Amino acid sequence: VSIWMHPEPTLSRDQIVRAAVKVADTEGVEAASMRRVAAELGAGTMSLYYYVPTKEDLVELMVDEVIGETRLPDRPGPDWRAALTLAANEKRALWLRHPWLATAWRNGHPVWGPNSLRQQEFVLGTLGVFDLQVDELLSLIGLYNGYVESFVRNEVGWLEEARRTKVDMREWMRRSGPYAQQLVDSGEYPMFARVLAETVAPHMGPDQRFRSGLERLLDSIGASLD
Amino acid sequence: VSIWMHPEPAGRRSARSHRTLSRDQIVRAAVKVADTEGVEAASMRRVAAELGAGTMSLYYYVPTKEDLVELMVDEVIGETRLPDRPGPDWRAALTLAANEKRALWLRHPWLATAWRNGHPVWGPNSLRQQEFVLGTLGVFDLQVDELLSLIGLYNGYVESFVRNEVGWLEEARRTKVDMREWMRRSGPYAQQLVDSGEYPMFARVLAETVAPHMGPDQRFRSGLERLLDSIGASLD
DNA sequence: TTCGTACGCCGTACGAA
DNA sequence: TTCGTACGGCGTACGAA
Repeated sequence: VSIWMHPEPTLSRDQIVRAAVKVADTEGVEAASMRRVAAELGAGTMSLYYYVPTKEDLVELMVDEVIGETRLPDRPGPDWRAALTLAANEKRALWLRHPWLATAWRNGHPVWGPNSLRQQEFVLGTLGVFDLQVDELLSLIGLYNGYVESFVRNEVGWLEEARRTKVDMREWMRRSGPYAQQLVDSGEYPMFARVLAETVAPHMGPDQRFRSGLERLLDSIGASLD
Repeated sequence: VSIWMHPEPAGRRSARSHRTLSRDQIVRAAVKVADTEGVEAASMRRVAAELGAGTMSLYYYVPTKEDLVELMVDEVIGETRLPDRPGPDWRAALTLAANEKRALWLRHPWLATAWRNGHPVWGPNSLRQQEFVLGTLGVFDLQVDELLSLIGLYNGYVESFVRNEVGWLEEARRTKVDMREWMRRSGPYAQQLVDSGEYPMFARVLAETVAPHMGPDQRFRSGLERLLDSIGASLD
């Protein structure tokens, strides 16, 4: 079924994945097509298929590969708050570095490659110490993973949009001002209007915001532990 | 520009029969193909074929496919069955909103793929839906930026949970291999991973990952319940 | 193992009915 | 307003060296 059960038989899987990552970073996941990645290696297009069954598969391999960039200690430590914060910050760093992770990862089956499993051991590890049911642990970590991914999924959404359309967030908001006005005036959308200033140009910036929400989230996990 | 600033062309002035092809009609057909055979099928040719129209005839009403999908997104959000005012029971209000969104997403799995997550969708249906959600916590005396944070935490939980639920669904469509089946075929490899000894936590959590104790509905609710509890704490 | 050729998809530019 | 034709992409099946 999966690619971690389907091992490969210069040109190698490891070399194709690392090239696909390089194209994806440099020119966006849409550029990392079989021909372009093969061109990058000097290979024939279909030569890649000897090492990688399908493109869906190549992307899963791409996903695990980049996760391996994570700089994480072996043991999480006793400061679960600090541990989860670090894991969170490294993931955000990663995603910003590889914006295509939000698009590429189709979200069905979990990725059980080595790098993902290492990363997940660390996260699941932080709360393993405490006396909680398996299903409570998964819930609490789901809430954690949720906050981080969602926040970062938006951050990276704008980034990728900016690449494709050469129109960044300040610029998009600027050009929507007129229509926003119409919406505000319509009177049919009070809340939208109350919240527009902060939506267009936020008081505090992404780093500050990511931290606050994380801080709150961890606080609630703490409450759940008691 | 965006699409909510780019209306379909005015028809020529005439007392005689209208002529079928319109933006509203193209969107509704794209949604139907997307639901029936998955977003990948709802291509310009397939949607035109559905209407009996020529492929490029659609482009008179819709600038780009990226645009058609935004229109698709707002269209389906309009299916939300929601009261006008949210009510005083913010917990009840948010629960309902959450359940309806999940219901929606399960009904239109392509929402996870379609919605690219950059700029917000400022179509009518999205704005109505957002008014209701933002509304629930408007009553309380909180800074704009606190309100957005608290609602972001909410939207986070719901989307992430549902994004996985729907991930499996779509995968099952494409590969004809559902979740039970995938887990079943991964058993061997999970064994190897468990035995390796290099992944204790993975092993501790495998039974529940393969075949969960409680099911999606029960699980979605628990997490939501917890999430709301923390928002409650934040209000105090 | 390597890879050239080919098929059937896609979004959409162009220009005439 | 409609849309046929065409261009340059895509993933990948097939079959030959």
